[PDB]
Amino acid sequence: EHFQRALELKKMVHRWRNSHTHCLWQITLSQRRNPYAILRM
Amino acid sequence: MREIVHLQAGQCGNQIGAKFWEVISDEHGIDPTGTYHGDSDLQLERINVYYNEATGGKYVPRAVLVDLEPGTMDSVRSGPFGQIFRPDNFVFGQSGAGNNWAKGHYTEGAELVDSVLDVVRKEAESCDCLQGFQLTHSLGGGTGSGMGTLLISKIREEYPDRIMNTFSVVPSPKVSDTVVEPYNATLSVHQLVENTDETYCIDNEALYDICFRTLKLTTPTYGDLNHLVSATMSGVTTCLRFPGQLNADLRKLAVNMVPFPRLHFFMPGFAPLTSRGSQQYRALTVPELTQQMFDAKNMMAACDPRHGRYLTVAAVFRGRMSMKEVDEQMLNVQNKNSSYFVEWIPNNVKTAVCDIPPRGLKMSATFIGNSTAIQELFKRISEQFTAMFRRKAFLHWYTGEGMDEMEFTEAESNMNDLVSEYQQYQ
Amino acid sequence: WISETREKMAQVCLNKALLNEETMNSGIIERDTGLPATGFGALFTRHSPDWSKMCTLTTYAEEYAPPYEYQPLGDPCQ
Amino acid sequence: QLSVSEDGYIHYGDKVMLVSPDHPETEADLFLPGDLSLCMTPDCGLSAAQTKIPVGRNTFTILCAAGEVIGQVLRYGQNFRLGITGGFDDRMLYLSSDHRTLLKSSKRSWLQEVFLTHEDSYLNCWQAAFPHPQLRLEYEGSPVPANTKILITHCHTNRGLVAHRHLFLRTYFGQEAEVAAHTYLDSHRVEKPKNHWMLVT
Amino acid sequence: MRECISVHVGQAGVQIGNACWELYCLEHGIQPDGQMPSDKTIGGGDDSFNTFFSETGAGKHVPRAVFVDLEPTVIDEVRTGTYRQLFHPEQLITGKEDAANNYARGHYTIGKELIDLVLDRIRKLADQCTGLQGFLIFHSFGGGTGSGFTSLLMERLSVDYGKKSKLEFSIYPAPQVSTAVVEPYNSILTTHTTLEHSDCAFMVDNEAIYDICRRNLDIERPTYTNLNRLIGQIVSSITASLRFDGALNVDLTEFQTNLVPYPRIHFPLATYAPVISAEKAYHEQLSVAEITNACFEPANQMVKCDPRHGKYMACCLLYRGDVVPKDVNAAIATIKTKRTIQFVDWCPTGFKVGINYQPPTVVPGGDLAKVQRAVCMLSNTTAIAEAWARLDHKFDLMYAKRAFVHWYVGEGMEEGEFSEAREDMAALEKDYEEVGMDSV
Amino acid sequence: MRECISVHVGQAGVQIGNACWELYCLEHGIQPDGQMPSDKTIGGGDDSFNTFFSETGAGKHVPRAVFVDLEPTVIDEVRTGTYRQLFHPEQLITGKEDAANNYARGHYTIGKELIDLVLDRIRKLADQCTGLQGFLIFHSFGGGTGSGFTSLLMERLSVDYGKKSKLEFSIYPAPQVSTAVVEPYNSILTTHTTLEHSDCAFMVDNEAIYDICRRNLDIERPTYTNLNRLIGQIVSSITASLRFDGALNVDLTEFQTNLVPYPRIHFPLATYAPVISAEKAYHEQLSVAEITNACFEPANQMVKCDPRHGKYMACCLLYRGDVVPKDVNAAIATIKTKRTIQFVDWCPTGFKVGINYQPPTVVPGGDLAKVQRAVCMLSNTTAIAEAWARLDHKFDLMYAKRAFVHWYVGEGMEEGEFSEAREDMAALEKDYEEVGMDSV
Ligand SMILES: Nc1nc2c(ncn2[C@@H]2O[C@H](COP(=O)(O)OP(=O)(O)OP(=O)(O)O)[C@@H](O)[C@H]2O)c(=O)[nH]1
Ligand SMILES: Nc1nc2c(ncn2[C@@H]2O[C@H](COP(=O)(O)OP(=O)(O)OP(=O)(O)O)[C@@H](O)[C@H]2O)c(=O)[nH]1
Ligand SMILES: Nc1nc2c(ncn2[C@@H]2O[C@H](COP(=O)(O)OP(=O)(O)O)[C@@H](O)[C@H]2O)c(=O)[nH]1
Ligand SMILES: [Mg+2]
Ligand SMILES: [Mg+2]
Repeated sequence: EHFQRALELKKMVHRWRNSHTHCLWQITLSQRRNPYAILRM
Repeated sequence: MREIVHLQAGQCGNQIGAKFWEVISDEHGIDPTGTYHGDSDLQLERINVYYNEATGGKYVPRAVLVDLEPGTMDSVRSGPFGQIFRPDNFVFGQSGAGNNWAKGHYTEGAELVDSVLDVVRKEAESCDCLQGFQLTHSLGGGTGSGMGTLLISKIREEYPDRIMNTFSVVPSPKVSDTVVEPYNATLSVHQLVENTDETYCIDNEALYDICFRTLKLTTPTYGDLNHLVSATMSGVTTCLRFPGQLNADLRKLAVNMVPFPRLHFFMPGFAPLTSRGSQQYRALTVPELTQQMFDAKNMMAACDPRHGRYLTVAAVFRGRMSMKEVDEQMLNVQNKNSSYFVEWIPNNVKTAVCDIPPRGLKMSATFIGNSTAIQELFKRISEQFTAMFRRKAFLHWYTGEGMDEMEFTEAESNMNDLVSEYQQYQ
Repeated sequence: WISETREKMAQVCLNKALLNEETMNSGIIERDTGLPATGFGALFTRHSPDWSKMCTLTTYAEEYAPPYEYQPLGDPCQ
Repeated sequence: QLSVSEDGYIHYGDKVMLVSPDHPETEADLFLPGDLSLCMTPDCGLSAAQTKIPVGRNTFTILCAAGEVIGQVLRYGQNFRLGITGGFDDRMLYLSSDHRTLLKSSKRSWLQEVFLTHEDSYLNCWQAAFPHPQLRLEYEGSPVPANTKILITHCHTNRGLVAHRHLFLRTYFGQEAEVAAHTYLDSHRVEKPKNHWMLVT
Repeated sequence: MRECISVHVGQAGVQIGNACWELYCLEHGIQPDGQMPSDKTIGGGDDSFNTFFSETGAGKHVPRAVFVDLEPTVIDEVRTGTYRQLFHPEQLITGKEDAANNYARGHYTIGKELIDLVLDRIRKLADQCTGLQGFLIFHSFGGGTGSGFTSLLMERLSVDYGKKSKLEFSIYPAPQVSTAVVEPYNSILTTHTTLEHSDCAFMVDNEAIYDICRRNLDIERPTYTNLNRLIGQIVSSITASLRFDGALNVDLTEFQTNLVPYPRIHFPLATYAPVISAEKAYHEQLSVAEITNACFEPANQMVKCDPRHGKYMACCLLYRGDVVPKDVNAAIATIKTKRTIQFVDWCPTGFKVGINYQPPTVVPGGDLAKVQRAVCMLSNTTAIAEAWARLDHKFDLMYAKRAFVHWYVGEGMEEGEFSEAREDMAALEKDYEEVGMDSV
Repeated sequence: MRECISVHVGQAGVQIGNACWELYCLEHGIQPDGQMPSDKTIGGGDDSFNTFFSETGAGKHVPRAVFVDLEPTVIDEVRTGTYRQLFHPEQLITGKEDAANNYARGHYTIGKELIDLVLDRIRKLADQCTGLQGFLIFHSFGGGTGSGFTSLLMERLSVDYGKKSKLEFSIYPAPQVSTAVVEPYNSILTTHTTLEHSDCAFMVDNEAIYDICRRNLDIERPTYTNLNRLIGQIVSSITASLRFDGALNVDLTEFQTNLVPYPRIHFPLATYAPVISAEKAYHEQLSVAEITNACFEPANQMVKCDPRHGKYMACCLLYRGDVVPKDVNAAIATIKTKRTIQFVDWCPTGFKVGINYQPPTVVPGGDLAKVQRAVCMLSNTTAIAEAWARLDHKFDLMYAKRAFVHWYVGEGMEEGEFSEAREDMAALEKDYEEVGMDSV
């Protein structure tokens, strides 16, 4: 059950890292994908 | 009212439907900044079939854009049509798959399925009436053939009532681009034949023929080849898309084109093709389109109708047209070359129409059809798979993610009895 | 007296149109009166492409016009 | 052309452009070098470019919010409006904001946000004040001179326009700076050079 | 964000990474003292450089690879050179005494004492490596540090980071030119260990580039810095799909899934097509077939062996710049008419394509011209069995006299490490004879 | 309000009472005259400094501190140093003869006549406060005043004030090197006496910061000032939340609540995270997870005692700079029970977190640069039971042949105090052995 709780907090930290990658990509997706539209202009 | 769910995967798929949502934006008259700037109130009538409404008067599609990496969703956001796709409609893993089915089907492609399954059930159940599912999968790679072709197996688990139709990218003929393609195409066919109900087949060396033999281009690109792939999707739905004389839909053609559950193996086409300088000099009338869409070089699946026989043939038409002189053109070609069907079916053709030709054009068509010389297409892969399995070549990429050889022993037993159906009808 | 890596990296360290976007307005057009016509009209190629438009009416919408003209009507009642 | 100041003080009806004075601070580590002037920004928004001459994209006409006359001496801690003329025949635009919710957050830092809008309300009035905390109530309601360090404060949030030169907004112009509204106070609880402003003529 | 934690080892890897890491500074807008002139990169830059350069609160772009040796005496020129403010003070691991053409001290005695401070730095650099699919290794079989330290790492990374990719831009010791003498011992023993732990091996050798810069380039009397840019461009077209846009961006698993069919065969070649001088290129004509058909003629290969004796078996491509994809279809279609260019029966498909936008940026002060189309066909071939049998033939002849052996028992080995690295190469010579064996 | 007095004992107390209080002068706006400069703008009603700096009317800020020594040649460097006008002369207590590396000299004979005046002055610096959070004791176990007079300061302080906070930061002897020889007699006979008269604690060994400075910085040939500066950087972060605001807060009553499970087991450690040089600060960018893992690594520890052998009894964290509570709480969660990190089962939640916005301040002439995140972590362990076991080892070794003992009996002292101060650590070695037992 110690293994159960430790690998529980393993799921929680993996989920938070996954969501950090996801959220970071969408907000700076807007930010860094504006300039190639300006270069095509 | 009978909306269509746009499904994709991979980097081939997203670089195909980057042009499908160009011509829907062209034909409904949609600026790439959200609003509407069209020339009539017919296009705004049936406009929620491909464009959900919101505040600000705008229109985002039912857009599902998937790959197993952010490798190609950077290019659609900064393409010409980029701020009409939704920021929450790019689903991604981290590591791209890269040329195996198993990590697309079991480990990397299969782990991220619980965000496609969210966005379908959030969107498609909130449609007032969906009509079915349309998915284009990169059939020759590892993500589209792996992850999207998993979803083809697992939304046909949920709703079996609807219609499944694909625009698949079957492997090319003479020049070949990836050595795992006599596996990731051999194995997907084992999944398709019980879990697809129309299968269109698209070949790029069969579509570089058109921009040299017909449309007269020295330098073609993908933004040139993919619009004849947007023809086979934006121009078959025209009975839902615009009013007119006679409206026959996508369910109305699977009744008329396939007679069987093991036959859904189509062979597409597109009628009004010519050069660019000679646009003024060829008259686009009744005899010209019917003379065009029956030849070998006006067909997109890289096979020959001479070596076998068709069974069924469908044809959208558009624009104001006469229906008598169209009929005597297609009653003739059922009868002049009487070898090139079977004599145990009465007729083969279906005529649907519309009112409005696609913008720029004036009198158009499209072409759908089953044929039993697509059995040659699925024999060149099964020729290659026999000359690889016996040396056990390349195989350790496949057991490393949990598959066995029993996915491999029966992905030729399926491709044997499939062609062992088309051999009688010959 | 210096080494080759330092030498090559030091060498790496040491290593118009008439109408512009500011001229596009004042360079005028449509002058000297060349004859504009098609075929053998011999003008430079004018703004004559087959422009892309959608046909607003259909068969039903054209042939079911009011057969005879009339004064439409008024609100049915107040 | 801006309007000259006879006496030192800034009346209404004067064409005046808004610029943050140059900072000797070093704690930020990211630093546009000096005298950063506020500007209208389209893709509208608002952001301060580098130091600029009066170009009409900068020029603010000092209007009246409490029904004042065209020429009237302005005192600290009193409402006024600062109006940017549009490029075409648009009459007036308003330096605006809103009390923060989750969804109206500023770009590149999730703070209060300041932008431009047509409509008129009390979210358009601003009042400027003395920088020294011990002297505010001594010099409150006194004629404010031409080119002097004064803080810009709202009258419904009591926050303040921040020269937030940590982050860069690359624009069409490429000159950069991010502007929000937030009050900063030191360990001695005094107003930073992050928030100062100067209304040049 | 996509990444590449590349690995360099030795005199080899630091006078290669003086010329390989020169280009990543040069192809992006990276100036040689950390920063950027802020002139906007082709496409999106903020994701294009993040395979190499990261950011701090000074705007300072600092790389993410590693340079290892067992001395300061060649690392110090990086430390006292043009690029001194750019690299990190603890990304440059040093030793004190070089392994001195030994596999004995290099693997165990002067390996174990210094392996541990390295592994802080990788696991402190691999924290923020979100998209990184492997490790890319630049080592030397014929030396001490490139072969002793390196295969000490190769038995360790596979334990820790599991089933990750490993591909090697490795400096193969050459067929005729002798730099050292007893380089069979450091090369055959490291290919007893790495061969079950790595997964692909790009193979280059120095003399077969010295052939090329005399006859394709016209430079008489070149150096390593002349040679190290041709390998230093081969690395940067392989990487070039993650970085700058194109029709066919290519993931890091496309390499090792299409160049290697088995576990114990993972030995391709390396070839790079438009190798032509800076002044004569504009009176010859660069066409896509001439760029394509140059790489199957053996004078452009970077291993002196011949495919006339053996057989091609798997291949690749990566075009770049102005590429019409119809011409790629109608250039490869001419190779399929040859019997002098032979395949085995069990790779009927054969190829792979990657396409970018960028024409290849040229180092200012170099040898090659400003070309606009480049393709590099990293490809398997079963005629390294002739090449491997000559670093093998002269080992059997030497051991019969039992020569040079006493300095290898004397630092932490037995005599049994010598026998099994002939027992392993015996079965590999019993292996390429059946991989290329036809089926009737 | 919210006052907290410093009481530093020894010449080590005065070498610490200069480097701490020079940071405190430039952490706030203080000049060495004492007055903040005119043209420095403060609103006046809000005073951050008022825990430490008192105030007259004119603006002079005299610290609430007293220094203790018994030989004048260390405070006379203070009395005519740079800060000779800031420190009020009454506060700097000097003897005339020093207790001279002994216990009973400074505990019964010589220190007896200097507890009279210091007790007079602490009632003149603790009447001014409304709420005194606690005193602090910075003493050295080695010398006579830091061992003898310090414990006699402790016992009298219990009578006079009862249950105020009395923390200590003690300069424990290093295990290998030392100032002297007779230091264990002064290091156990104070620890046996400062058990019931001590609230919370910390430890430092002098050789342990010597390890950190060379392996993390390039400051070769350090000095005690280059160690006394880091002691300032770790005391400031203890009290960082008292004066400046935060998303959370830690007061001085608050270590003992969450780190003292039993009122004799009050022995944490100390660690400061981002030890990195000014030319290494610019290159490597840092995150909150990056600074936490350093405090978990044994190299950053301020003791020569690895908690890998022991169980983390409880923890405390003091974050600083631009930290988010979101990413503070992510690396906290990333650290485990199953790692080399390992907790007792009777402490399941296991932490305390305090967040201060105000970034740490850089002193002229130090070593560390303008770093932007930091950690002051104070983790108890069962591993301190080997630190007592080595000092038990080397005290009964010196007590076997009954050495130096004539220097202890005749200085107003009894005899059996050696026989009980070895007995007392024997039970407290058992007490620290049963605090970490798994649940039965
Ligand atoms: N052509 C070329 N050859 C190189 C280059 N760098 C290293 N070499 C070859 O590498 C071999 C040199 O041996 P080392 O790499 O110094 O051996 P080591 O692995 O470093 O081991 P130690 O010398 O003991 O430190 C020679 O064959 C060189 O020709 C290079 O940049 N270009
Ligand atoms: N770790 C550390 N130890 C210090 C520092 N300064 C002094 N010390 C220690 O202080 C001890 C010196 O003895 P003290 O107690 O300070 O001398 P004292 O207070 O005059 O006592 P007596 O010499 O007996 O009169 C030695 O152990 C030094 O190592 C310091 O800055 N850091
Ligand atoms: N017609 C067309 N074909 C494409 C396009 N992009 C990729 N392809 C084809 O799809 C294949 C690429 O497979 P890929 O997408 O990498 O496989 P995946 O890893 O499963 O997504 C190649 O054979 C290409 O010829 C495109 O924009 N248009
Ligand atoms: Mg070396
Ligand atoms: Mg003393």
